[PDB]
Amino acid sequence: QFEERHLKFLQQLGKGNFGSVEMCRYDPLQDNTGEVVAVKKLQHSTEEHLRDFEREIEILKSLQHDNIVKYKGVCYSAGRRNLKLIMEYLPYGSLRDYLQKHKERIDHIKLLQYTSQICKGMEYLGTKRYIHRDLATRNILVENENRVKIGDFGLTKVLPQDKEYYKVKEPGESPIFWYAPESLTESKFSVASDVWSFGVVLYELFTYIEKSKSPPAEFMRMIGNDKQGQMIVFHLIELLKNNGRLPRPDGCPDEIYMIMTECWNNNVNQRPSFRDLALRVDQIRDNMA
Ligand SMILES: N#CC[C@H](C1CCCC1)n1cc(-c2ncnc3[nH]ccc23)cn1
Repeated sequence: QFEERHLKFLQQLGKGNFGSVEMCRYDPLQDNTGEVVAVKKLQHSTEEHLRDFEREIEILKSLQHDNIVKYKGVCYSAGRRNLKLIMEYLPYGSLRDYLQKHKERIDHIKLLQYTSQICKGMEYLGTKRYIHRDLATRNILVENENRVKIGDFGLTKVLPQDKEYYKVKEPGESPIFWYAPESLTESKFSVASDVWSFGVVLYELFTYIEKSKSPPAEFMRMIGNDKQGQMIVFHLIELLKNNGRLPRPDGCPDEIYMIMTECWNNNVNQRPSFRDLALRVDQIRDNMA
């Protein structure tokens, strides 16, 4: 639907490093009335990355939910080379940056509003048997002060019809400090490992993204900052096997930390569902108000 010649570059919005997202104006009438949109492209367009990007595009196109960023279309030059994904532009950036910038004015009730929206978006993914695999506040976007959306799906996979997990190992750096133990040890991804990562998201929110309190900083402190390369993963695995966990964030109530620790269960089958997480968050939020 979109022609590359009418996309005017304005700035880069994010880089995630087989791809990037740009802010552009789509101005087909060339009179500066077109709308500002978000444009995702590959940073190094190998055939493998292009096949993955096509699947990512189909996944996002199949999703319609208030808390999932909106698909708008695709753009390609040449024949079908230079594939680009066109999405709605969300003006407040990632939740990670937004939260950090406004920490003094965002209270716990608001954090739980965001939490509940994230759980509803994730439950919807689950109804389609999609596994996000990269849940983190850097992959959540803020549309306005009352609404966030899951904002990136570059690692999302569809479960096989006959299995409840998807086994995949990418080359290179993986966000290991958000990974469930079974993703670290067996490369198994499932709704339940998304629930583990959601617990880490909840942790991030209640730390208000304070620098020294990030999951990597906390876990590296727990394993020893001396550790390097491949040993980091090994020690993380052992740390999690021994029920080492991220600490309760400053100011976080016990009942919210308990949601985190229940998501961080070593037993995959005992982690809560996204519907129950949303139910519990909404009950705490009602109580607080
Ligand atoms: N979410 C998320 C992270 C994602 C980066 C991670 C991988 C490529 C870019 N990203 C998307 C954006 C963005 N910003 C503003 N409006 C948008 N709409 C669709 C994506 C998007 C900024 N960074």
